[PDB]
Amino acid sequence: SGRVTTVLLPLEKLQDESAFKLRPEGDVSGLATDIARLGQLFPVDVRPAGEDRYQLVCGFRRVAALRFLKRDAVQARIHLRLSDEDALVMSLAEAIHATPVGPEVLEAKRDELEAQGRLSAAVRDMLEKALA
Amino acid sequence: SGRVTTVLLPLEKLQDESAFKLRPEGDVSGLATDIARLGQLFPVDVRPAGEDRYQLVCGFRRVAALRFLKRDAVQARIHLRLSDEDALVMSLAEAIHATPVGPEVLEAKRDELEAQGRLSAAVRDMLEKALAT
Ligand SMILES: Nc1ccn([C@@H]2O[C@H](COP(=O)(O)OP(=O)(O)OP(=O)(O)O)[C@@H](O)[C@H]2O)c(=O)n1
Ligand SMILES: Nc1ccn([C@@H]2O[C@H](COP(=O)(O)OP(=O)(O)OP(=O)(O)O)[C@@H](O)[C@H]2O)c(=O)n1
Ligand SMILES: [Mg+2]
Ligand SMILES: [Mg+2]
Repeated sequence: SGRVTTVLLPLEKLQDESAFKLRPEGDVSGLATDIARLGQLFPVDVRPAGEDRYQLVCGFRRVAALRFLKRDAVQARIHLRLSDEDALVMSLAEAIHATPVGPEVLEAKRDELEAQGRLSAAVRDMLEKALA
Repeated sequence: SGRVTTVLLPLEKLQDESAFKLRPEGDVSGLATDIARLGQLFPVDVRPAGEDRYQLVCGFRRVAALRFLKRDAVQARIHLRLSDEDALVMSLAEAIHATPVGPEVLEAKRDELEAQGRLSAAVRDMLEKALAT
């Protein structure tokens, strides 16, 4: 039972518009380096725009990072029967309902990972560049 | 059919542990009200953790909210071949790399939707409460 399906979406099928974008992508070189390194960890959200084409609802920075890497596809969830109003609500939902993990929590986590012997070079790098 | 798959996962199939949790869930009242009204919009992330059981990697607040709705299940991505280190990385990924949308952006969106005649009462109320103190 599905209205949502996840696919490896060719970027040529994504409409070249940005109605649901909330903010400029900005510099995505750091996000792109992380995606080249680890893969794209979280799929973006799109809806059909007829014509075997799709409109981006969430994920502008991730898509911008994949274009920086000169990739031709993005992992995407396709939402069926997503109205204009419900796509607007979706585009805002992480912004409104996510609780950020503050730097105090990240520092305490780093210290605990160290006490546990779980601080790999790559995780140390990540946490310290975020805590800089 | 690759290395991740999405399921409606019974909550009783999560291990009773919190190895990858970063912070207390806190009051999930408002998140639960939103999920009751709109559905769970984004799936949580898990990995297999024994026979027919799973370990939560991302999504402790959504799981708490669903348990604060007395629901039987959570929408979940099951990650295969997710090592201990790669799960730690994934549990930190949104925290480190997600750029917040600040309230200045939310107010400017509220104002633009109004100016456009596109501001429904529902979205007005959502933006105004996010912009509440
Ligand atoms: N290797 C990585 C590193 C990060 N992420 C994800 O990239 C997202 C970046 O979040 P955000 O700053 O909100 O960017 P987008 O959602 O892509 O862009 P927008 O919010 O503007 O639509 C985070 O969810 C993070 O988990 C990812 O998919 N793969
Ligand atoms: N109706 C709603 C409203 C919110 N969300 C999601 O709930 C998540 C809340 O994020 P966060 O504060 O980080 O909580 P969790 O990820 O669930 O918990 P944790 O970060 O501690 O693992 C956001 O991604 C938001 O999009 C959702 O799925 N359905
Ligand atoms: Mg985002
Ligand atoms: Mg989270």
